[PDB]
Amino acid sequence: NLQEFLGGLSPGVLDRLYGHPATCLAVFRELPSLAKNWVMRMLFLEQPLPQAAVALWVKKEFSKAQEESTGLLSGLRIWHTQLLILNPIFRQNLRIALLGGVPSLDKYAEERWEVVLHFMVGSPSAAVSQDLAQLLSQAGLMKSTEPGEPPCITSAGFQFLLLDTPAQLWYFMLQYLQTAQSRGMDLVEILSFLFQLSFSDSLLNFLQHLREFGLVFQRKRKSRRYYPTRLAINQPGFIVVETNYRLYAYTESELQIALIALFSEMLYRFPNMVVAQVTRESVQQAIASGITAQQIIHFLRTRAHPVMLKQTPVLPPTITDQIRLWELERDRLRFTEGVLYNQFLSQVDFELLLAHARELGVLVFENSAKRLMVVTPAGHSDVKRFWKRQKHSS
Amino acid sequence: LNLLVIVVDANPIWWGKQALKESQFTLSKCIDAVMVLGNSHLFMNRSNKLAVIASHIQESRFLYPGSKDGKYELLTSANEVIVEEIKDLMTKSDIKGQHTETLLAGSLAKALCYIHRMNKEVKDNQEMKSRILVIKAAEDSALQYMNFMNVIFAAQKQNILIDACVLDSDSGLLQQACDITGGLYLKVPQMPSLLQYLLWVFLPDQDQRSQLILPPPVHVDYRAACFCHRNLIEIGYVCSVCLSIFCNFSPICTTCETAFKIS
Amino acid sequence: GVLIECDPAMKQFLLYLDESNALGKKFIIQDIDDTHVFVIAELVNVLQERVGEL
Amino acid sequence: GPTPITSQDIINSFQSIRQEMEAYTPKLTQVLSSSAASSTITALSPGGA
Ligand SMILES: [Zn+2]
Ligand SMILES: [Zn+2]
Repeated sequence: NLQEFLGGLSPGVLDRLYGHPATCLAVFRELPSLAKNWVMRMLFLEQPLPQAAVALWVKKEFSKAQEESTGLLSGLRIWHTQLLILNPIFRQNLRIALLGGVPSLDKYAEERWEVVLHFMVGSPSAAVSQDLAQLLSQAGLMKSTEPGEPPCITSAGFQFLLLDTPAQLWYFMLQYLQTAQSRGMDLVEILSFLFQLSFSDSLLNFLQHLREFGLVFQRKRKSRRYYPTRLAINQPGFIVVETNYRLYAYTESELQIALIALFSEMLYRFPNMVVAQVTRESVQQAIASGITAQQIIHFLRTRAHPVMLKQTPVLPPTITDQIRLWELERDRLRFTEGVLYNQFLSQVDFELLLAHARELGVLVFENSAKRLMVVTPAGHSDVKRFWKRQKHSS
Repeated sequence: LNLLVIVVDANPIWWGKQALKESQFTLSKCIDAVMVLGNSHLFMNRSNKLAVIASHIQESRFLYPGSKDGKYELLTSANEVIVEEIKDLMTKSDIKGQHTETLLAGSLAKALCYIHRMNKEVKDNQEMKSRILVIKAAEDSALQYMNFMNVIFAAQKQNILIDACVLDSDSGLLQQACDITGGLYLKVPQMPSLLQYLLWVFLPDQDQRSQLILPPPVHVDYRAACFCHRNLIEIGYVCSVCLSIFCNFSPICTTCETAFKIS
Repeated sequence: GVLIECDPAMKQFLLYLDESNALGKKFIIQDIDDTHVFVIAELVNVLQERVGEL
Repeated sequence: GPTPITSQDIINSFQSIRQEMEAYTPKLTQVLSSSAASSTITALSPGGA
């Protein structure tokens, strides 16, 4: 979430990111319930106040809200104890932010995201863009390994595909920012634009990428002015599920049919409907590709036709249980690197060695009944030395 | 969402008395504080909305239905509209010596029906928790008791909180009014520091008011008096028509003219 | 070694391949308990073919 | 109801208040001061007024 993204930041980047135009307001809206009230209170105070007052300024009931809000805003570093006055820069910017100093667009965003997903899946016809392809490849959801051949889809790719559009886009933009820092694009400048949307060379490239994603559209041969789409700020279902593992989806866009075929066997395709079967073969194929039953169940539930909404639960218990059992049927091997010792002599002496590999992060599996500790070869030169020291101590 | 309505009692007689006294506090600063409170209320959230009403001896008028200084456009529009309308209203006003007491019941009635209109127009998906932040500034009128009580009971039925912020005077009628609907009652004795009181006591909405420490409510003296000499009475002799609190047993209450039968 | 987390009833499935395969000296090098086994690195992809019959 | 309870003064007050608000938007500094805010917070403290 955006709260996680902002919490994972340093004070030096935080105060700079608190730009005058929008950031002080976008981060304010994040404040879930009560911290808004305290920010408004001590927006006009130039004198810090004791912490005991803030502690006792919430009744005994519902105090956990007080502690959680205080911790969240301490992490955000909106104020400092100074002994709880707010940061002067944030106070000034917030005062400046508080009395101081379309139908075609949504369709465009939908179509652009749909073609992006078409390219993501193995669609022969899709929009071509080398920058988009390499960005998706380095986002961790795609791997090519051969420039001549079109890139394939990794295991995480299917999971990302089956996610809903809001979370899908949000995670995609999170990965975009994380890779922006890697490629060298300043994070603060690009981040501030997202906040400003909900109200330079790097800016132009970032806006080009956003337009490729379909969140914005200049509409004037790439002019300075832009008109953000609905997705920039941040529908009825069509699938009918039977009790015999049969799906009737009122789908005209090929994207939905492809998504359903990812985990179902298609039987018929009518102009305004398509018939598929959820069989062991298709479900286990999806599970092997990497999906888990939770994504499939959530996808079918969110794309649930209004006819089946009346029944509770919306998705039949037999279908849900069958999908879950099919996914459980498979349990899979793992991969790690390690080295094992033996002849550990005294018992109380083996317990002290277990804490050496656990603190360094090179321990995989321990055994106090046989004395059997696995150590990765990456930290083999540090565990052996410790063992030698212990032997010397005797 | 929350619909806040600031009922400012801008009584020219009293505020101009302050101006003649040359006191530190002035109606300009009071209007600025109210403006800041409204700006902060809308600052809280986009869905939140506000309105302002000014009271005068004659009538009450609404003060509220780019980035030259790098300002938020909506709050800039609010500042401009309120400033212009308040200056116009204060500058233009007829003189009537007979009527000088400040009018508040009519302003509150306007606020109530405005809140009802907004509640009707707003989509049923989102629930609106309206509030009326009354800011009295002068002594109330005796003749307004009945209508003010009507509007208070209407607010109670319609679930709106009357948060009174009387200053320089303690209106028993207004404290009784807010007590009925459960709205807070704060009597700021430091007029220059009034805005700090708003950003703490009044600004938090009913959602968070319970889970917050605020000044304890003031004891309310629910007095009763007979219609003859206007004095506290603990035992009242009302009839079945007038429903009037009287002095002592009488053959017939004057306000009724009924043919009471002795027994 | 290579840590492999599995099922207690499925641990003996890889042990039968140890006494049958004549490629190396010994397949399983260290059997930790019932849900943890070790292995020379090379047969995870080959084991995926046996899922059709398992 | 039961609730209980010169001429030139109105003229003077009316004219003075009419001339009061020829200047507007002093919010930058005039509305509040830190000393008064701190006094208000101390008053709102349990031992305060
Ligand atoms: Zn009497
Ligand atoms: Zn009567």
